[PDB]
Amino acid sequence: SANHLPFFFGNITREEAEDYLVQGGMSDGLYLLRQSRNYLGGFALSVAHGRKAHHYTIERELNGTYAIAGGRTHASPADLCHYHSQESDGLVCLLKKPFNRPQGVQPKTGPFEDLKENLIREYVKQTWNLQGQALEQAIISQKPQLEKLIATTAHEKMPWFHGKISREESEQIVLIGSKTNGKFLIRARDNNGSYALCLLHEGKVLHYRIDKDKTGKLSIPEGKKFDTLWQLVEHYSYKADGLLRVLTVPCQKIGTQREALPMDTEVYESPYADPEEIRPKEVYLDRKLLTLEDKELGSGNFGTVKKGYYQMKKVVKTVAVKILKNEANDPALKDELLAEANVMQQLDNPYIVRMIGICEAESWMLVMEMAELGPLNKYLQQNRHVKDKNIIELVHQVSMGMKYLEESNFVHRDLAARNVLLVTQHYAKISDFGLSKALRADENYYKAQTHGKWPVKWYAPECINYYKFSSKSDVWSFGVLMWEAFSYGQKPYRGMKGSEVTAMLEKGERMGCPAGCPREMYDLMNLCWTYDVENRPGFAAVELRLRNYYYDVVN
Ligand SMILES: Nc1ncnc2c1ncn2[C@@H]1O[C@H](COP(=O)(O)OP(=O)(O)NP(=O)(O)O)[C@@H](O)[C@H]1O
Ligand SMILES: [Mg+2]
Repeated sequence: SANHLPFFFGNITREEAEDYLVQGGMSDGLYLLRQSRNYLGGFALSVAHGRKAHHYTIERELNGTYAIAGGRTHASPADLCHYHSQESDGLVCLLKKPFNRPQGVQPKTGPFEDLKENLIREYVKQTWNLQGQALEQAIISQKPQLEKLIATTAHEKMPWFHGKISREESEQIVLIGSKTNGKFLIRARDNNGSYALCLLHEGKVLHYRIDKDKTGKLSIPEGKKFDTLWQLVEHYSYKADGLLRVLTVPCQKIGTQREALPMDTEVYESPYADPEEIRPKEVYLDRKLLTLEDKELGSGNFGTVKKGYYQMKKVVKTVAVKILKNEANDPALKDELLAEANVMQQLDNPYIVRMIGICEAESWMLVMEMAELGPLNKYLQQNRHVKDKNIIELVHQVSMGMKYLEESNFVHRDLAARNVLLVTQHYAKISDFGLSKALRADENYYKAQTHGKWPVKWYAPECINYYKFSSKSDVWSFGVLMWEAFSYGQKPYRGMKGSEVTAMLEKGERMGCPAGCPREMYDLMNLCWTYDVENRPGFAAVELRLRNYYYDVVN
């Protein structure tokens, strides 16, 4: 633990950390330690330097040691802080003075904080009935939004809320069993916003009154005003204030739309998630069950896309249909195309455009999930109001879908913003994975310009030079895609030619940091753009680095 450290704050936010740093003066080398906001038992170090706050993720190693950016192992957070007081390996400056928790501030750790993870998990399971991987993938992407949502549930279902019990009943419930200091319950004093907070202190029960303001706010006599019992308990679990002590363990109760959340959409789960829905016996879909609309959604190098409708046993599924060119009809391409289509149909993840099946009719047809808001680059160019935090959320879902493709030994080959489609403004899906290989794309597609875009601008050096496509080269493309996202749909390597791009990269030169792009996101782009394939991270490391930054900045 880090609880004994007087400059350790527990699970506070990044902005609360920064507010403490300003409270302490903002002198260079002023620092504090806190908990990583990821349920991974890690830490975060917040440092003042040049009127700015610098945040670093401290991860727990398998052996129980600690390290920053896969670097030097340290025995404990205290040992890590001791080390960085004399040498800064990658840190902005050395650590000179700790900012101790102000008088009256305890670490934001404890039972209330501990319940959050199980509460979010339970909330997903009962709101969306998700299980296994669909459930895990929902929590990973949506943890910040889910944390906000559990804070709005009715206090009546909370373990520390005992309802209409009497003062004598509450006295007896708080006293029973081990007399842990801070053991508490909240009970209703009446139906009109009147409550009692019962707290255990040195074997005695303290009965505090919580009253509702004319303003609808809840507080104890002369104490801070809160909107909910959730906020009240959260604050009192680390700031004693009026109370003789912080709240600790709840007493056991007697007994024992273009803004929708990804899981609020039909496409989040596979159509065949319903056991009543019977999955086709192969990659082949029945042309008789498919109806296409006349108007095109768009087109590209490999074909034209239309909106369609696929008749299933218990519903009409809206689909997007890519009709391959005449070139795809060549008997020489058939086996490779069917082989890749089988592998594409195996992929099941919320953050990919699932390939439902194929139709060999008037032309070859790829039946896919609909992502109606269209491509990421065009959307951002048309909606510059989209916040940096919303962009982090979308690129993080892309990193999740890419980790899944990598785990599945699937190489995308054309990972770019044009191939990231939006279901909602908070829900991105990777499209056209492995299409260029399935269709045996020509040298003129890779080297030259097609539809106003230069595909080589997304290729790792070993792809252009040695034609070696791998999950590591997809990592490179992800860095270019991150740059596109942060540039609100701008084209990469402005006005350059493939020859000019290749030679620039050989020199170790890279694209610049987009306006308003965080330093840590530009550092991630630079890591993806590692020339050497062996030193370049895989998607597991990219997703975790992105996840950690996302959880630290969003709410
Ligand atoms: N599953 C889908 N759902 C909704 N719209 C889609 C889907 N797939 C493709 N589209 C639309 O069709 C447009 C063109 O798609 P596409 O044929 O893949 O070209 P591209 O990816 O922009 N360039 P290219 O590398 O040549 O394929 C996209 O920009 C979307 O508007
Ligand atoms: Mg595409």
